[PDB]
Amino acid sequence: IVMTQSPSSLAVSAGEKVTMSCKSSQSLLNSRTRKNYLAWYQQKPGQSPKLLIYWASTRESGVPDRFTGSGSGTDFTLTISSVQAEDLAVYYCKQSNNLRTFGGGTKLEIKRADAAPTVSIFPPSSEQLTSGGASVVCFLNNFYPKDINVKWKIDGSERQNGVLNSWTDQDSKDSTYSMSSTLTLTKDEYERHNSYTCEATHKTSTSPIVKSFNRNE
Amino acid sequence: EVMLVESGGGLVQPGNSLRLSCATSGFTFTDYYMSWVRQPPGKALEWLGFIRNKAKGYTTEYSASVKGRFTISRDNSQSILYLQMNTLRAEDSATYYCARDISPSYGVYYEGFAYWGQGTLVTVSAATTTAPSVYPLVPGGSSVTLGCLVKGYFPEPVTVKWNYGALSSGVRTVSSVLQSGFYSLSSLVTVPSSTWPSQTVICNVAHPASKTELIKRIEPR
Ligand SMILES: N[C@@H]1[C@@H](O)[C@H](OP(=O)(O)O)[C@@H](CO[C@]2(C(=O)O)C[C@@H](O[C@]3(C(=O)O)C[C@@H](O)[C@@H](O)[C@@H]([C@H](O)CO)O3)[C@@H](O)[C@@H]([C@H](O)CO)O2)O[C@H]1O
Ligand SMILES: [Mg+2]
Repeated sequence: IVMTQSPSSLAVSAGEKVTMSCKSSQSLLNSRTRKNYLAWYQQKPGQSPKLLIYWASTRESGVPDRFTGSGSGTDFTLTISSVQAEDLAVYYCKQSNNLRTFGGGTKLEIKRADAAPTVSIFPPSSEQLTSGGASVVCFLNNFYPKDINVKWKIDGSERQNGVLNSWTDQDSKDSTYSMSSTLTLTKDEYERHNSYTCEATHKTSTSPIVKSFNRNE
Repeated sequence: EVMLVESGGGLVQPGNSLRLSCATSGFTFTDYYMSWVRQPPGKALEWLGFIRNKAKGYTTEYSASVKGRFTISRDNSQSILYLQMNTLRAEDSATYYCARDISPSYGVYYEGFAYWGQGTLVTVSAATTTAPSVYPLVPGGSSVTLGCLVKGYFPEPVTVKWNYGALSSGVRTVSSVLQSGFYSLSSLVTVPSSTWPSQTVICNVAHPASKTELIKRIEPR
């Protein structure tokens, strides 16, 4: 049996209603038991899937009644009356009438008020320099939306090679993002210059937030 | 307390085989079907197959994609489920879960996986297993942000804990990036400037692949 979910992902503000669809190539209604063999699983980042709904509409022990499973045959829907910060997760449907098949899943993301990041810069550590390494890290903390830009400057000149960016998942508490921009150098490249600047540009402002440090310190 | 614990994950060379085990307890093992589920990084869950309960004679079934390549079995005396993975390729790189399936023959019966294991990551690569280097992130206000830069490890994953798990608030761990065959990531925590360096701040970086843990005390400059 072929399972398909929709949407692939969507974002709604806290307190809003939400709807996800699950479709199967064959009917999941078992004429013998007269139940639909379809379950809904919740999977938060870095965690194992948790059972929420089974038999299409029965809520598992402990699951809040904000979650409601509906549908029959080949058409099914998971509904969240009011979504909150805990709901950050991917939702999978699973047929179990003929073996088992998981859907593609629906990633639920949360919209929230825009927030400016708190920007910190970190000069290379002594132990890394000792091994001939030189990583410069610029950390942008608790911002929204996710899209955000960092310009690296060395002694006034922009730098693009040796830079890597990485975001956290949407925070489970306040739904914000954080990201690090690392400039990786050799101990010798690093010691050829003094001024190290990272500039964070976010929708919250025209003027970029700037953090700097001099290697002569 | 029902418990499922997968084991045996790690690095496996392309073409080779691997056997995963799923230790269980807290329930009548032989009463339950047992299923294996895998999930490639950033991808959807995939049911691989199951083995039925004692009443059904422990008969096995597998998804179309793994037929003749993955095998399931169970030690009913030790309540341990197994997964035999043969001739692995990079597409097999994923997190592998064991889940308690149905028990239609005795007790409460309902369609759904009530319990899962924490899962174990399997990654198929010809690369080298190398433990990570852990470097401190410290400033050059009322609060201070510290962190730990983790570089040059393979394969995934690494877990980072602060003060051995006692420091859990204000922690931010960014996704890992792959460059030149090696992964890196940074975990940071924000604390009141009155807490550090007046008190102790440490990060514990665990790299399951090399069975290696690293502690890194955050000292002032
Ligand atoms: N078409 C027959 C039915 O007549 C018969 O029901 P009955 O005893 O009330 O007359 C079912 C019996 O169902 C079971 C049982 O012991 O109740 C359970 C079946 O379970 C699985 C399976 O093992 O493959 C797993 C389950 O999650 C679900 O997938 C069902 C599937 O929908 C059933 O069609 O299958 C299974 O173990 C069966 C045996 O195959 C019986 O032959 O017994 O069986 C139908 O074939
Ligand atoms: Mg069979």
